[PDB]
Amino acid sequence: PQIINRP
Amino acid sequence: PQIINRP
Amino acid sequence: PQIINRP
Amino acid sequence: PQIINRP
Amino acid sequence: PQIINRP
Amino acid sequence: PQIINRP
Amino acid sequence: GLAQFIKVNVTLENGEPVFIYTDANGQVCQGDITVTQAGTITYLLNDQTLKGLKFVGVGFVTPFDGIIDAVTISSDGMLVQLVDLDKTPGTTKFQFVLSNTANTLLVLSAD
Amino acid sequence: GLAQFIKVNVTLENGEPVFIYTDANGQVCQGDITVTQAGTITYLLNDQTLKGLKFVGVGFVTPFDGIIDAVTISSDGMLVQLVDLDKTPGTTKFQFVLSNTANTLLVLSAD
Amino acid sequence: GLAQFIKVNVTLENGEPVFIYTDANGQVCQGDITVTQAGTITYLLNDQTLKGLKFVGVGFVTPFDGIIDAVTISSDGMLVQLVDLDKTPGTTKFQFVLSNTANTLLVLSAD
Amino acid sequence: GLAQFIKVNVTLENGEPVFIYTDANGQVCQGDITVTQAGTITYLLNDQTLKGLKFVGVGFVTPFDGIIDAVTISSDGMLVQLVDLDKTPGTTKFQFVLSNTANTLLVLSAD
Amino acid sequence: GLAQFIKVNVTLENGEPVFIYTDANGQVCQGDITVTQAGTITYLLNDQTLKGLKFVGVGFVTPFDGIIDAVTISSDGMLVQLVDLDKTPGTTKFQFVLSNTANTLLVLSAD
Amino acid sequence: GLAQFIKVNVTLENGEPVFIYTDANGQVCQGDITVTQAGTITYLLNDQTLKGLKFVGVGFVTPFDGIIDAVTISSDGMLVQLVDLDKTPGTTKFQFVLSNTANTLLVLSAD
Repeated sequence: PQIINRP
Repeated sequence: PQIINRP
Repeated sequence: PQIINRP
Repeated sequence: PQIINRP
Repeated sequence: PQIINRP
Repeated sequence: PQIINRP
Repeated sequence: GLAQFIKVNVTLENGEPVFIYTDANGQVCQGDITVTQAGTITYLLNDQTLKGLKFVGVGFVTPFDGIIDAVTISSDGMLVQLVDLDKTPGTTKFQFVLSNTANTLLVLSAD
Repeated sequence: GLAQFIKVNVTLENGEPVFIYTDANGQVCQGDITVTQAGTITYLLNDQTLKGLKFVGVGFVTPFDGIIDAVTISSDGMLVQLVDLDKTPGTTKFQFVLSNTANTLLVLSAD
Repeated sequence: GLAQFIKVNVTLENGEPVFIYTDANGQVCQGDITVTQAGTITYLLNDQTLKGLKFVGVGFVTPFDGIIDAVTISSDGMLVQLVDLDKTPGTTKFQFVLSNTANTLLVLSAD
Repeated sequence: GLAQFIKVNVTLENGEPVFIYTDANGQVCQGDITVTQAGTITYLLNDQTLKGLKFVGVGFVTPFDGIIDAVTISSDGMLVQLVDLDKTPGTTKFQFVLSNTANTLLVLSAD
Repeated sequence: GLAQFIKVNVTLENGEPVFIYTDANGQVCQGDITVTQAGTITYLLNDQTLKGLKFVGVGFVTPFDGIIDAVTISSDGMLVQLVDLDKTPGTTKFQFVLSNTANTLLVLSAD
Repeated sequence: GLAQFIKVNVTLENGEPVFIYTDANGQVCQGDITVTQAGTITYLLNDQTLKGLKFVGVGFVTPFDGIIDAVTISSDGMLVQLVDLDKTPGTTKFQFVLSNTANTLLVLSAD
């Protein structure tokens, strides 16, 4: 799967 | 240390 | 990489 | 338990 | 090495 | 067992 | 910080692993997570393959991209957890890495 | 779910370990956590002992009490994480368990 | 040098471990040992819990006190042995550390 | 049986691993092997990343396809070897799995 | 390069291990190999002892003689492989090293 | 019970290991022990080879003979201990098994 960081 | 569960 | 078996 | 060294 | 048991 | 290298 | 939880269900179809992610509502999803503050992602293995799968880690083709800070694993290989401090923005892709009891090859989830 | 974060600072005083917990604000605390919904607790080792400390697990005198569901550990022994699904109410006490490079004895935090 | 032998019997009472030490005469004791010359202490696990206990080491809150020089462990986790060269006088307290097959928490004997 | 040998050179470009395979003549190749009788394939790690890479295994999205019978690994993580008895015809794809000393994420070669 | 294959059959006689090597034709042999170019030797364990034998490595009284370059082992302890680049001429003797599930002693094949 | 102590000094001569046993008086001996009641034998590694030797176990060609009951090992590979309950009379021979940091071959002491 993928992780998306939107800090 | 201690953990306290308050569910 | 890939392995190809041709027995 | 405990260990007691009396050398 | 060797162990010799003489019980 | 033994290995014998004859290069 | 948020703690997100995904179940990694593994079945066999045509003799090979199929990974189906479910969320905390029982819904099938992609197992993707968006992280909007420092937090964790916990993956729980539900192995229905009969092949003795255990997590051994989480693998990355771009392991130094900074998106995931750390991986922890339980002693029984049923859980992996990701630490994501959410400092570096961007996206990363990973594959679960598992041992199996049928052979000595490691098992990967899809690229 | 909430993800809580504590730093486990270990110093030596009179030749022996002292564990000082800090929270995400840099404040000294007891490293205790109250869990009010399913979530995680992440402990990060900051070893200032020069004794090569690494986490090897988290130990419990009452390990079957159900308060903590699981423990995960990173490969480098710098992180342990607790999974607490917060189903069973009550309190548990635990001690960190660490290896060290000076000798072959395991190191425990205070009872 | 003297080699002392203690059996570590573990039962469950109210769902939790109870450690009962027996000596070479079958007598219940505290599992304490006085060392008056360089020697060893051997602890043999008798797990009656059905929880798959194995020794993983011996833990100390004061691991650098010099009372115990080294810990050895058997590959099956049924034995731990302490080396005590009896150079440093004094007293130390330790807790056995064990894995279990029911969960991923480590088990400690009483402080 | 034939024993084939490939060197797995790993460099960093833009901070991330690049895998370059060389054959026994020093030629860059794809690290693919055709197996026409029972034999072995030996992969030797040449890590030029400064990230402390070690092989931990060889991973497969279709680990039960029968193309590779077994994987062996050296204690220092510098070698992996594949056993291919070449009974089952077909093709499989694999990714090397490596630990690194910079972080606790596993490193995968390209899908 | 040549890949040679030997089966390591282990039986018990008078309560103790007996190692019987068979070649790819099913013939009993000594498990000796002559290496005339760079190649591999693969040993497959067939444990008929009921003592839970697993390879843990291959041991040498002259481990720095250069005759064998490396040893790899499978995760299940059923295979060991030797890498022999056949640069250094000469002869070496080795003993298989195995764990067993009956006790905590390692098992060696004959000197 | 008696606890006996032997130091296992390892040097290199002509590029290969030489094992020299010393007793608690500093005398060179054979590292043989006679056991006349239940007790332990503790072997301490003094590696002077620069080859990074660590004990990994103690190996036996007749591992089920009952002369030695168990082997324990320290986490740093500097100590092995034998438990000998001295019930079964007779003699056994063993070889130390060690890893090294120069190559992936295990090191054995003399047959």
